[PDB]
Amino acid sequence: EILDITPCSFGGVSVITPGTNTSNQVAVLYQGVNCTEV
Amino acid sequence: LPVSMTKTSVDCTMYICGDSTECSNLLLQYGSFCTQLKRALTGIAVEQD
Amino acid sequence: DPLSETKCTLKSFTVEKGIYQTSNFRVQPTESIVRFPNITNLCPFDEV
Amino acid sequence: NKVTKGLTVLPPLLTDEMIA
Repeated sequence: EILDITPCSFGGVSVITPGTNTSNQVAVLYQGVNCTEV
Repeated sequence: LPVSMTKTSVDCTMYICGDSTECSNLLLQYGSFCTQLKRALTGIAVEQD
Repeated sequence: DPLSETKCTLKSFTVEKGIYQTSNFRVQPTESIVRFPNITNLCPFDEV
Repeated sequence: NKVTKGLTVLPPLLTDEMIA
């Protein structure tokens, strides 16, 4: 049987943040990933 | 007239080693090459925008 | 948390407004597996 | 119509509709 050696689900990450001098909340972006899979 | 080109980014660790952890440990001995390449590519992308 | 992960990549304790790419998401490994064909044609040690 | 591993192709900020 053939086993697709899919690389362990890999994807880039990116954090959207205002200056810490203003606030502390952040947002996270996973580019190239449909987020039903996270 | 061409205006902008393809915006690309590289993951240094995954390209150099893939998913071997001790290989990344060996990369830690090479300093900030990956940071330099990431900064250059990010500058290129924002320049295209 | 991702904010501290951003500080860790920038090597600084204050972060300016913007979007920063820090690290990646690969579900980490876990086990170790080895596979080989069926062990047949044993050497005739019994005959000696 | 006439123009056709750690590496990612980031999409442009401005979509084709916005430039149009």
